[PDB]
Amino acid sequence: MKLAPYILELLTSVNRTNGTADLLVPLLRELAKGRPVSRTTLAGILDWPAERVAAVLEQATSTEYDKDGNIIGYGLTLRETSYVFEIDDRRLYAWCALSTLIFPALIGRTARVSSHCAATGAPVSLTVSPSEIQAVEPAGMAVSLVLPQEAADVRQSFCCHVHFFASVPTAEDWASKHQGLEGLAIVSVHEAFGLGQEFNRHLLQTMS
Ligand SMILES: [Br-]
Ligand SMILES: [Hg+2]
Repeated sequence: MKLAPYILELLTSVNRTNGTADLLVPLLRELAKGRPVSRTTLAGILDWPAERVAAVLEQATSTEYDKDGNIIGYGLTLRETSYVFEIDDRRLYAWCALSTLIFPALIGRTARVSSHCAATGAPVSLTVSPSEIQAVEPAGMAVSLVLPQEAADVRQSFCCHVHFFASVPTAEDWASKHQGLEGLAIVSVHEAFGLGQEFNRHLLQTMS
């Protein structure tokens, strides 16, 4: 299907203020270590004043902090979700199915992704590298997409509707009882991965 509207509105949704892209990649790479990330650590990696780091994050209202005020969630998260995202020996989580397909390229590492079909509960799993997916089980795994809304919190307007499914027929059946959800579409996990690659290329082309 035509994916330009999805790529466009997702880019808009994340690139609200400049610096977001520049801060995103290091933050994701730090979070992938499996520990909360401090604003000073980001400041040092970025060589920014910590005043700028918090400024960028304040715009990302979805951002999760822990009891110490450190960052534990931004696309990847240490707080449990339906999407398990493992790098090396660390178990992390992701906010949505598309996130699991996008972040391995941004962090430069291969992830073991697992979840459950949103319509049937069947376990699903696959290995996501920066360039390809492997061990897609079951092999006909699908993904739901919706059109991101620009001003809305991305996690509540997009992430919460973007799931894995056992198969495309299963997802479509599920989709038929989810009307009035703008842009709702079912794609193969392969097509969703390609969407993620297009998104990443556009996002990275906007860094310093
Ligand atoms: Br289009
Ligand atoms: Hg997402």
